[PDB]
Amino acid sequence: GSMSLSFSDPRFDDVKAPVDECKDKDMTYAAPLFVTAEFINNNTGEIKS
Amino acid sequence: FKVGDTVVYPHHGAALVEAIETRTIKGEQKEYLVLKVAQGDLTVRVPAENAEYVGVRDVVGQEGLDKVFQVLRAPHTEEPTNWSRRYKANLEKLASGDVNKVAEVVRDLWRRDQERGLSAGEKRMLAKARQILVGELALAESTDDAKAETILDEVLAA
Amino acid sequence: RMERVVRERMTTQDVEAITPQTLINIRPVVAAIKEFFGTSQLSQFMDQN
Repeated sequence: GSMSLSFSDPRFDDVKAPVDECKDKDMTYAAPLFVTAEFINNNTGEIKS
Repeated sequence: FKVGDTVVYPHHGAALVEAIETRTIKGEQKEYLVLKVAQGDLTVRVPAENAEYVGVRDVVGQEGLDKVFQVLRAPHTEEPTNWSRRYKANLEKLASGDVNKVAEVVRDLWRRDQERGLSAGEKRMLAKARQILVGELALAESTDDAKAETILDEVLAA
Repeated sequence: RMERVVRERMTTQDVEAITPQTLINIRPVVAAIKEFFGTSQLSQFMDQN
């Protein structure tokens, strides 16, 4: 109970490629996920966002 | 501490404070300071009370330059014969974050590899420590990383 | 799975040196999503006659 991590606030970017290009070049039509992680030390006291 | 001071923080080098935060916890208004670096793009909030405990430092002085220069020009340095003990030792030197210890590490590693070349693990050992040391001097004398690379190479040959 | 790995590494990792970049392993999430969309009973080729 000295260190805590809370990944929070899910966020989405723009699709890496349009549909037809993905279907032609065999790419999976996806988009990245970005999440604000936060690490906190209890004893000294910080947040690492 | 004031706003705008280019303050140094281990292991992440120098950083810019952005404001003195009054973010309360448990009804007690700690004077946090938000402090961001350029490499990791992360912002760190530290109380000014234990700021020296966590170890927010200021830029190394000019005499520090000639100090680690004397350490880098220091002769007589030898190491344990078994390279495993040697490595773990200078790995702890780099991990300690002590500029002096780090300097010993890089200089002796290069003294070994300038002789006959060394292992890829030791090459990466040299590379990381050289990068962080070059950054440190390039913000200490504001000499720039490329120029700090050139001067680090200058002083290795002696 | 990510949480398990994160906490194991956190315990092994030294304090005052680590960050969520050094804690989070994103292999498990990618592996799970891949094994779902591909290689699953409930993700079928769209029958489009």
